[PDB]
Amino acid sequence: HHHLANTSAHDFSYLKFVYNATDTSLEGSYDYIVIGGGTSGCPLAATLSEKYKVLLLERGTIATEYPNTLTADGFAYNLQQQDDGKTPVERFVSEDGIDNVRARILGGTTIINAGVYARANISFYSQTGIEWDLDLVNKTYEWVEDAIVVKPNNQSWQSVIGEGFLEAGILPDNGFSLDHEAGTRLTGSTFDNNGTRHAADELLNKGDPNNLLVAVQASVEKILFSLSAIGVIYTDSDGNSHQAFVRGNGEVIVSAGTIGTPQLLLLSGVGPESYLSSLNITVVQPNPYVGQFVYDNPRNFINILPPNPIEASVVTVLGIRSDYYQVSASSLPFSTPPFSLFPTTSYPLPNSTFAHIVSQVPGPLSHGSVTLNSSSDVRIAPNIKFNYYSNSTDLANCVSGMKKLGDLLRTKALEPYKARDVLGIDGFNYLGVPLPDDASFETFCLDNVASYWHYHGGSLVGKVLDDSFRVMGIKALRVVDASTFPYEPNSHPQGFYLMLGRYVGLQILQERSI
Ligand SMILES: Cc1cc2nc3c(=O)[nH]c(=O)nc-3n(C[C@H](O)[C@H](O)[C@H](O)COP(=O)(O)OP(=O)(O)OC[C@H]3O[C@@H](n4cnc5c(N)ncnc54)[C@H](O)[C@@H]3O)c2cc1C
Ligand SMILES: *[C@@H]1O[C@H](CO)[C@@H](O)[C@H](O)[C@H]1NC(C)=O
Ligand SMILES: *[C@@H]1O[C@H](CO)[C@@H](O)[C@H](O)[C@H]1NC(C)=O
Ligand SMILES: *[C@@H]1O[C@H](CO)[C@@H](O)[C@H](O)[C@H]1NC(C)=O
Ligand SMILES: *[C@@H]1O[C@H](CO)[C@@H](O)[C@H](O)[C@H]1NC(C)=O
Ligand SMILES: *[C@@H]1O[C@H](CO)[C@@H](O)[C@H](O)[C@H]1NC(C)=O
Ligand SMILES: *[C@@H]1O[C@H](CO)[C@@H](O)[C@H](O)[C@H]1NC(C)=O
Ligand SMILES: C[C@H]1OCc2cc(C=O)ccc2O1
Repeated sequence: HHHLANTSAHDFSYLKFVYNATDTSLEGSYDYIVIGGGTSGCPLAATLSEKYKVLLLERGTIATEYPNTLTADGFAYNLQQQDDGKTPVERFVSEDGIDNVRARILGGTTIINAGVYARANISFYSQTGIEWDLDLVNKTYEWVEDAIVVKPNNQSWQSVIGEGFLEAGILPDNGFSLDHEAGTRLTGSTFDNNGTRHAADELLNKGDPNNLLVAVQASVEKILFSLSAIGVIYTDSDGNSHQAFVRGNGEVIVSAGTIGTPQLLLLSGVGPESYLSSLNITVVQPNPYVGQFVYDNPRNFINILPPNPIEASVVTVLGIRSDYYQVSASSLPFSTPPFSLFPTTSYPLPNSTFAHIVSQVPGPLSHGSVTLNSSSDVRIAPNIKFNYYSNSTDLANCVSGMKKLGDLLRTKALEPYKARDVLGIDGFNYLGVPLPDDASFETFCLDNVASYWHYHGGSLVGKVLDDSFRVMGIKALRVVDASTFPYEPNSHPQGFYLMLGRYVGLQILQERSI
């Protein structure tokens, strides 16, 4: 861990090659166009820019416009803030009725997220069947980690929860480790030890400033085709249209996220033939899987209200089993809810410091889809449905996770945070529904599910893409973001998708060097 980032201010040096999409002089030909300045898209664009002329198009603005994105303390503020169409948090509600958010900002979800950093479970690579260059994967993790990842300092709540996971039998003790492994560990964070957020936008500082151009408030509406992708149409904040193209052996990559990538493919006539024909969208490339296999790992939780104040913390201490991944954060109270922290706006608000104690279902096996709400306007959010707990294996895994949270609440570690010194976990004061017979745990899992925010899928490798992230049947078109896999790489996937953007950039540059 010689290589990890130090405490430092958020590096906005890259703003020297960031322009308003209102600038028509950005229109023209590039070697690469990357759609979406987010978790995968920023490192992808930085990496291609080492050798080639790159245009990165981001629909949001720069994070300096929203300073509460740049500190650990600001996390809740960005979710509390009303969505006016400009804000870094975009609010949505799945058709399941569960409140959710996605990013709208240069840096993508790494600018608004909970900062937890992990590398992929090392069994993930073989599970995919992709011929990964594993040495290069690890060099690329170090490239990300040297820029924006730290070893967290001690936080009293994270240390309580770590002792509790160990006492609850989530073994072994892995100490400090970036790796997704069974047991309890301190992992990395993209918040530094002064609370400064570091993010994917900082990876643009690794780009060649003579080769990389970024347009912000660039809403990419259509991929243009020859069958080859040739370019994009994008609109600016004033509503005017702009075109950009790729040249020679160049490519368009879609990095618009689980929601934005399938949406743009569909709008561009890449998607299921009967569905697109039903909307009178001319089919450029029939593929029955665009917007299919869309996943949201369940979050289930209790909230305890200790009788004495607890210090607020960012999540750094993870409890990992194959069937559930658990963490806890401690928070100040609030009178405005952070949107999607609880599954609906109609949720009791805490009046005192509280601990959010959570469990994540792996996979999940339940899936849904993304469909268009507008056949024309990319600023109109698509419909999304996850079908939480439609697969009974997911419900069984939540039962196991909820019993383990019961074990955690029974530990000597957590005993001092009880309101009453009674033998039972009814000694805790709860915000919302306390833990409750498999049927009671089943009801609790179904009724109180929230989003883990780790949604993925909709443009899967093996369905829409080949093992090189190419859209099947289309030249010069790739997708690189969380739309690409039907299972998590680990409990906290930002690390994997930061790595993936640069990795695929390197694979593109290698493919082309021959
Ligand atoms: C609140 C929250 C907390 C999280 N906490 C953690 C955590 O602590 N650790 C962790 O590992 N994971 C966390 N995650 C998940 C993780 O951050 C995401 O899964 C990951 O960042 C997704 O990366 P992506 O590149 O697929 O998407 P994004 O990073 O969202 O990138 C997509 C980008 O495309 C842009 N865009 C979309 N459509 C268009 C268009 N048509 N034209 C132009 N631009 C477009 C978007 O504005 C966005 O910037 C969290 C998620 C959320 C929402
Ligand atoms: C782009 O320019 C317009 C005026 O033409 C302005 O309203 C908008 O804020 C600018 N956006 C950014 C990201 O600078
Ligand atoms: C990659 O690094 C991981 C730890 O994250 C290590 O377990 C593994 O052996 C490394 N693999 C290779 C190919 O070096
Ligand atoms: C598609 O267009 C045809 C006209 O060619 C029309 O009959 C039909 O209603 C249209 N469907 C939609 C959904 O626009
Ligand atoms: C590691 O990933 C594999 C999937 O290939 C999965 O079977 C296993 O449950 C994971 N291990 C942990 C501890 O999450
Ligand atoms: C579009 O979204 C609205 C508002 O959420 C929804 O209720 C409506 O049914 C959707 N329309 C289509 C065509 O999906
Ligand atoms: C759950 O998913 C698994 C594997 O994807 C599959 O075996 C089974 O068909 C699914 N069960 C349900 C209820 O859909
Ligand atoms: C487990 C974790 O999930 C996120 C989270 C956010 C807040 C707001 O600060 C507070 C607590 C919290 O707990």
